[PDB]
Amino acid sequence: MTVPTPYEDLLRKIAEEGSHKDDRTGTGTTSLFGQQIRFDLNEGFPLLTTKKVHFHSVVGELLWFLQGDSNVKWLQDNNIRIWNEWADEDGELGPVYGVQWRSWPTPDGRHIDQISGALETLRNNPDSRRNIVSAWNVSELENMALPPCHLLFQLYVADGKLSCQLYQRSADMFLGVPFNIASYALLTHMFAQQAGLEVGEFIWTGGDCHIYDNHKEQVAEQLSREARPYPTLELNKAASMFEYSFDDITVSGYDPHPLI
Amino acid sequence: MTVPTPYEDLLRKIAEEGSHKDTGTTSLFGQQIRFDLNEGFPLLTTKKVHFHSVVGELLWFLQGDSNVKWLQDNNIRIWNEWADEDGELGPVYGVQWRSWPTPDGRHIDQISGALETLRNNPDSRRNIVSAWNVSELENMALPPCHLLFQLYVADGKLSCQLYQRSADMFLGVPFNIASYALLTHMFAQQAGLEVGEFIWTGGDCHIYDNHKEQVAEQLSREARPYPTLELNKAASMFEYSFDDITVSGYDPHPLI
Repeated sequence: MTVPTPYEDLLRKIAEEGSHKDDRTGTGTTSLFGQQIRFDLNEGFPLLTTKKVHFHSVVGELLWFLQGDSNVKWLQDNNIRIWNEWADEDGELGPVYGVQWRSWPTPDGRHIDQISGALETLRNNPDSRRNIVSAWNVSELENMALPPCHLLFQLYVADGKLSCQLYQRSADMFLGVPFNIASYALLTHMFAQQAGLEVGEFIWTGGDCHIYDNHKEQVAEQLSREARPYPTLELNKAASMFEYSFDDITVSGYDPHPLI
Repeated sequence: MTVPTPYEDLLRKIAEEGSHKDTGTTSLFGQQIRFDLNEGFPLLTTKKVHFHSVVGELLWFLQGDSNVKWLQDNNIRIWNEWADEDGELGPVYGVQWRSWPTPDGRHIDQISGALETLRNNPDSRRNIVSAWNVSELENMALPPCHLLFQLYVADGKLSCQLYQRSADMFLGVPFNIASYALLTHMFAQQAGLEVGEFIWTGGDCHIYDNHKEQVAEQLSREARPYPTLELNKAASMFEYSFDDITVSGYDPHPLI
């Protein structure tokens, strides 16, 4: 009854107060800098209901991040086409997202697995104030098809509940952001579950938060709609952070407003 | 017009709503403070903040040298406990800002990069500076707290957002706010831009039990208007001095 809409509120605020920039290469935006959206994960899985979000794509991109794979193959073979634009002829991206997550290179063999590291500190030292995972490796940036947008996150535990905050440097509010949210919300459910914890909040923090001019009307229509209760995440405990699979991950009671 | 108190606002919310943890703390996670830099420099008026200390740490970050010696000669003791017998910290903040190392033995000057991008590509969405070099953490005295920032320009105004993973609310954060507000003023001045907002975003934001009454007293005081920064343009980012940087119309309540 009046479902919280912190994503739609930001969308709305940017449209009303954002600054307009125009290139003029036909890529006009209105934007705000340094904004935040928070969800209480216990009150529902934050897959938006004011338009449809393709959960299968969310799920599979995350799984692929988690494998440490710079090759787009497994994605194309599950009909996720998101990265296709950026791949070189052999399907390679250079060491984007999951390569940094799983194997940030040391000068000397040479891999730091931030994800195992994060989970282990969850288990042994949940009070840690340095439980952070970063993809923003300044010296590896030149090798990536492009530098990471969702670039760093931090874990936190209070009263047995796991919270996660994301720093995202650039946010296409209409197309990109609903996917980012679902996807880190799911990551945090994966951590909590493996660490034997409950879920707290997902906090999304944005740098340049922009609505493309070419999305003006789609935004006004999304914004004219009433939110429905969020769905609920059905997550089957895989053996480890790296052995989840599409079959473990469903959302139930998902009731999105129709296109467009 | 009232005086905006977003730092105190958050200080009060954590004291009221944070959860107590055992050196015990009370904390909230993922909080945001923002200042409009055109409306005053955010050096707090509800208690005196020692500016010289802020200025010096920053000038030292910017010089990229992680030896403590130059801080000591300028009367700042704040890094002494972390120093080794040689006054060496390992490659903390400024070594990363000025020289994040690459595998071929070269290095990246993120500050000059960031200033370049302001001058030549102000709209970039990748104007980032990071000190969170995961493969270098082993060698630092201490992992960076204020660990990454981003610059953004709109309507000829420079904004800056910082990500700080750990925030000693009573003691550290007032130094951190003034420190980055000043840094953003420096960037803006070297790039011929005006100032927009400084946006401080914290992870684990805490009040130590130790400070309960220091905090309560702070929270009982009425803010005076913020001072204004006086910034004499140096010849470059790396050439500012103490003499270039003062504050005017600073009317704080007393030290706590």
